[PDB]
Amino acid sequence: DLGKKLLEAARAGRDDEVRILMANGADVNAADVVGWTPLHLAAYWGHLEIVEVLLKNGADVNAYDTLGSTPLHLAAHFGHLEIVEVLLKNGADVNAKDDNGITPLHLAANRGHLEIVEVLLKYGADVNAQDKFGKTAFDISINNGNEDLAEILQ
Amino acid sequence: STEEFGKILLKVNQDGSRVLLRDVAKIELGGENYDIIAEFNGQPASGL
Repeated sequence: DLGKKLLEAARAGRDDEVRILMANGADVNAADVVGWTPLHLAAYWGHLEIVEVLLKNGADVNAYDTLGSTPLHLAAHFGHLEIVEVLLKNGADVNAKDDNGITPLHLAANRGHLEIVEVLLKYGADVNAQDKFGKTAFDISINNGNEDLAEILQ
Repeated sequence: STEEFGKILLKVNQDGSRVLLRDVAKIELGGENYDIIAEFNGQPASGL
């Protein structure tokens, strides 16, 4: 029950209510219907302060939904540079693959957040990493036509 | 966006070489018709 209030709080971005529900010992890895932890919702909507407060109380950094997408996927896809660095600092799997074999590097490369692409690479992201269709981050940059991104991946 | 229309895949060659829409055409936002051109005191303009 408390885990549901934490999901609602983490999404909306209530920095106070998250702390009060945590103090009463609410589940930090409380999954919703699709399998999203509060850390997923905080990473998606972009609530950096809540992402840290969750990880502080041992929030599962490599928790994955019913399709295998970690918060680092949602952070890297929606151009949340600060959240990506915080997640990677707390030991997030940089080569984390969903059911489709898609890594945070692909999602960063696809939307073209070059600041995040460099952080992922600097934390040891595999450029040669392929998806189910056999596509690298380099294949995306050429297809998309992003040539600023193409030189970074070589 | 012009990016997304540009990367439209028309076909793939026998050597795994892709032919995109931007490889056979220019992609840009442009008027439905270029028939009407208005000027206010010789200065580029539109109006209702």
